[PDB]
Amino acid sequence: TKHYDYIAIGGGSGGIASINRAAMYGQKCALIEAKELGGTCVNVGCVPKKVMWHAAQIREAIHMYGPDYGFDTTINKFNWETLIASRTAYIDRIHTSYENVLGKNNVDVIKGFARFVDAKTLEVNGETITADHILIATGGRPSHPDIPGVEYGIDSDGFFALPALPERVAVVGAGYIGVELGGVINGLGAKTHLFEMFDAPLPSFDPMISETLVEVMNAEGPQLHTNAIPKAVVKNTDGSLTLELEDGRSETVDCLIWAIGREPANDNINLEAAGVKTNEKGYIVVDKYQNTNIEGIYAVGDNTGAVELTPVAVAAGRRLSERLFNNKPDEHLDYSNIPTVVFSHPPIGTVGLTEPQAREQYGDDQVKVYKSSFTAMYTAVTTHRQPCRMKLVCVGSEEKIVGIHGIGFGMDEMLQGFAVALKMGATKKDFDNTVAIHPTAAEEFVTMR
Amino acid sequence: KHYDYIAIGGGSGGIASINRAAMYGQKCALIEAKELGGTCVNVGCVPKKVMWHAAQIREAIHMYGPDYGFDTTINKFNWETLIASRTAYIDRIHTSYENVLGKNNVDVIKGFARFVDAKTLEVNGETITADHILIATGGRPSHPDIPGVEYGIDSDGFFALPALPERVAVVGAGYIGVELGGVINGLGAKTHLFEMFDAPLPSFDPMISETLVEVMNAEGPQLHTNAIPKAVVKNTDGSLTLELEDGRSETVDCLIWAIGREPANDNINLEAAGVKTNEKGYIVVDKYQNTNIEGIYAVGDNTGAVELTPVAVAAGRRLSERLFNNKPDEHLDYSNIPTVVFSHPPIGTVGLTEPQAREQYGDDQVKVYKSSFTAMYTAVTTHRQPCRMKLVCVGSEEKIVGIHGIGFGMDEMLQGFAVALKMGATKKDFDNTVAIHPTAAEEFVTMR
Ligand SMILES: Cc1cc2nc3c(=O)[nH]c(=O)nc-3n(C[C@H](O)[C@H](O)[C@H](O)COP(=O)(O)OP(=O)(O)OC[C@H]3O[C@@H](n4cnc5c(N)ncnc54)[C@H](O)[C@@H]3O)c2cc1C
Ligand SMILES: Cc1cc2nc3c(=O)[nH]c(=O)nc-3n(C[C@H](O)[C@H](O)[C@H](O)COP(=O)(O)OP(=O)(O)OC[C@H]3O[C@@H](n4cnc5c(N)ncnc54)[C@H](O)[C@@H]3O)c2cc1C
Ligand SMILES: NC(=O)c1ccc[n+]([C@@H]2O[C@H](COP(=O)([O-])OP(=O)(O)OC[C@H]3O[C@@H](n4cnc5c(N)ncnc54)[C@H](O)[C@@H]3O)[C@@H](O)[C@H]2O)c1
Ligand SMILES: NC(=O)c1ccc[n+]([C@@H]2O[C@H](COP(=O)([O-])OP(=O)(O)OC[C@H]3O[C@@H](n4cnc5c(N)ncnc54)[C@H](O)[C@@H]3O)[C@@H](O)[C@H]2O)c1
Repeated sequence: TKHYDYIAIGGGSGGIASINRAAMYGQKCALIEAKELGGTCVNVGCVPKKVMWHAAQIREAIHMYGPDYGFDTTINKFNWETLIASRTAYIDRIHTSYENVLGKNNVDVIKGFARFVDAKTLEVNGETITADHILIATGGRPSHPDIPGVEYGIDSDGFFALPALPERVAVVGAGYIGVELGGVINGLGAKTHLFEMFDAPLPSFDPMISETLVEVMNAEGPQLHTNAIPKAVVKNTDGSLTLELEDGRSETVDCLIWAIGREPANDNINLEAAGVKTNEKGYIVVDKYQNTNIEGIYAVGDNTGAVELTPVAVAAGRRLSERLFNNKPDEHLDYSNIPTVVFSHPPIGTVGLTEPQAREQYGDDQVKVYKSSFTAMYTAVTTHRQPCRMKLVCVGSEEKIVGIHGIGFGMDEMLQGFAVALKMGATKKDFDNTVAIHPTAAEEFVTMR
Repeated sequence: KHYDYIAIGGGSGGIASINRAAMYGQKCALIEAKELGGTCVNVGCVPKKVMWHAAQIREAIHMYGPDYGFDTTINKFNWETLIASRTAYIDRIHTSYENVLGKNNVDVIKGFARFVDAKTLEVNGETITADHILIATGGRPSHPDIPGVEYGIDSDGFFALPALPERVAVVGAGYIGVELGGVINGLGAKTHLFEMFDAPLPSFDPMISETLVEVMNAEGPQLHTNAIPKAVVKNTDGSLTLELEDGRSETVDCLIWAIGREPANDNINLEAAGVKTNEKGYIVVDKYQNTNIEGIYAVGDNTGAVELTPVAVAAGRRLSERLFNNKPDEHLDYSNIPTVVFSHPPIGTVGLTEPQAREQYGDDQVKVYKSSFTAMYTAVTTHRQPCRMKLVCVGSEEKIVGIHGIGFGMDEMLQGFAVALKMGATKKDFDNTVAIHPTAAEEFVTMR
């Protein structure tokens, strides 16, 4: 058997962040990945989605806004194969960068699917390896509905494997992934329909965000269908698929994408053998320091049920290696006020409490909301004017800012800075005392009246 | 007629100060010779940004779209459509401005005002009088004193251009020169940029100058440093040949002076009010925007302070707070003002440059963090562009005194960081925040 100080199961965001930090303090480490390095983030998530988002932004420039700025252009050809080759080449160069860094840090990368032989032993490819500290960073995977014809839909992994852009696409589920892919496919030219079980897209976000998003979509696509509850998917005689809803609505398309949630990938690794406890949903239960109930086994990232975001798996994975191997016994991630950007059309940025949450937690007379609404300047000189709505949720006399939300051009790059100030306990007067930068969407948050 | 407060100038400073004064029950009049909005709405920040968004759309089509798979033909670029669309936007902004002043009960008087004495103004033959008078007259383009200077235009002339010239020389590679040069180059003209010093943006942090030289060497405009024009010859065919002191020469169709601005404080008879000006013609003001004469104040570009719209607005609303809302110490802190240059790519900077930080605190005390990466949007193209960022820290606590960057995203990311900088953030504050992925911005909280 080969023995290691630390082994990670999963070469995704959690797994790579922690192994490299531990390695960096002299721990002899092994990282085991069953598929490609970079996990979901690099291969079927964050990086390919944002290259697909920029491609959509380019077509809308050529085709929607360019006209009104005076450019008459013909798109002679949209070569999907060229987009997918540039996207894929870039991900192969990121794979090298990672192998390079794991290599300079002496981590042994093992490609195979690890299973637990007992609390301290893992078998991978018939070989048996052991360590004193094992990190399970297996992530998660797409959920699928138990309905007839479910097997005719693909999920977001199948989207990144698409050979061609289908002319008619239905995305079922309007959380992060359906809103983003719905925005992208729509923007790339396909007739898109977005179905959502509930009465609004992005149901859990602040109401101002969901409402603006409905407005924008009614005007530019995708075509939204709320209260949509999938009954079955019929494969038609000509090869198209008809989605049938419980209430009788139906829609016929060329490609159906299920974007209805992610389940955890914890089921096949023979956890029972190690005795690790998972909850009823199947996530590994961890405490505040990422520990499972078995001493020496940790878990970070999407398999734990925490907010499913790459930076969060990186910071909890990295702080776990600090705590364990660099003598900071209390290091641990603070899971509150974590910023998010949805790469929708237009992009959403949120950190903190939604206004509903603040009125529930603090009471109506304590909650003071500022709201600004304007037209993004990029769309203002065209016939496709688009709203930017922004909101600050404040509490108490001090007007301590407890929530910052915006939907508009600019939201993706503006939020980081404001979330550092939120972490610093900014009050509205702190925002008001900073000179604005003109002309930017950003400056609206420091001149809210 | 008698007023409590009159602003001379309906620009960024004049509008902000008067509407704030009107909120405290004062009787106000705004005087403006030309159009509401000043240099900012009319021939400044707003039409420049529309033009920047035009260049970006053309760069997207023409320079980056083929790598993402879009084979496009720009059949026609119609300059008249863009200008009509831009002009219409600006007429819309002017209607909002009238609307605000009117609801606030401000008298707007269209005319050019002149002092009769410290408390008296003549405008259109009328005499009006007040107890507090703000001079917010801003500045105008400077022009060199050389043979043929009248063949070149300045940034006002740029916004009045009937068509895009085929070949353009921008003389002056500071804020305006670098921003127009990058717009004109991105819109397809053969563009040259001339600067008398050895670097573009020579007072910015060195990392920003160095990175601009690099991208301009790759993508244009064609930069000529240590170049001082000697003369401009107009040719028989109507083109213009720019003659340099060092003998180098360039023949263009259009020349834009972007050599600096000068205060518009001269034909208003300051002498009768006794207000004093400095050697450069700017109105000398104190911390609270007071001139030497009691009852007369000045804000914005005509005082010599940093020429930005946020600054004239901020100083103007704080002056009304001081004067009309009993806040006697209210004033603008002119340190740590954020600035974005809408160059290609945009520059964002707030605080001390690394040279400045090292002089003031000593090498001994300064820690700098740096980041160079490729803009993700350009990474999949054959026109990959750098994105450089720098945090300047002092002390053991690593108090951040400077945040600088050049790259895609810099125009929108800087405002938040500048609040955190204004709150006294240390590098520990930046790194205790979770990153947003994937963004350019997450770089400022993950540097090591
Ligand atoms: C479409 C989509 C878009 C997204 N967009 C964003 C975004 O823009 N911003 C953001 O912050 N987040 C985004 N996310 C979420 C983000 O990608 C994940 O939260 C993040 O990748 C989670 O990291 P992780 O370490 O938990 O696991 P993962 O990155 O999923 O990787 C876990 C690894 O474990 C490996 N593994 C599993 N079992 C074994 C085994 N037994 N042996 C060996 N290897 C094994 C898997 O192959 C996998 O590579 C997106 C996700 C999706 C699906
Ligand atoms: C091309 C260009 C781009 C710029 N871009 C930016 C940018 O992106 N960001 C930024 O923040 N700043 C930018 N600026 C600078 C910004 O426009 C100015 O700093 C700001 O407008 C100055 O405010 P002000 O009130 O001092 O003067 P101004 O805005 O110049 O307004 C002064 C007004 O005074 C009026 N006036 C003058 N004399 C009289 C008189 N005697 N009687 C009556 N009316 C009179 C004038 O008609 C004018 O309207 C730019 C400037 C230029 C030239
Ligand atoms: N930019 C980002 O930060 C980003 C982007 C994409 C994904 N991610 C992460 O991955 C996570 C999982 O994303 P997701 O979108 O798959 O899950 P989700 O829960 O965010 O969205 C699922 C949506 O589909 C709806 N739905 C559920 N069952 C349905 C059904 N039977 N029929 C119709 N609609 C149904 C749900 O109401 C919900 O609105 C995200 O929550 C996020 O944490 C992050
Ligand atoms: N986005 C913004 O914030 C913004 C944008 C544009 C302008 N502004 C403001 O307006 C102010 C004035 O702008 P500006 O760009 O006209 O001037 P500037 O002072 O910024 O730059 C003038 C440049 O021309 C050079 N120069 C001077 N004489 C020269 C000559 N004879 N030949 C060749 N080169 C010569 C100078 O060295 C300098 O580099 C700026 O300081 C800025 O504050 C703000």
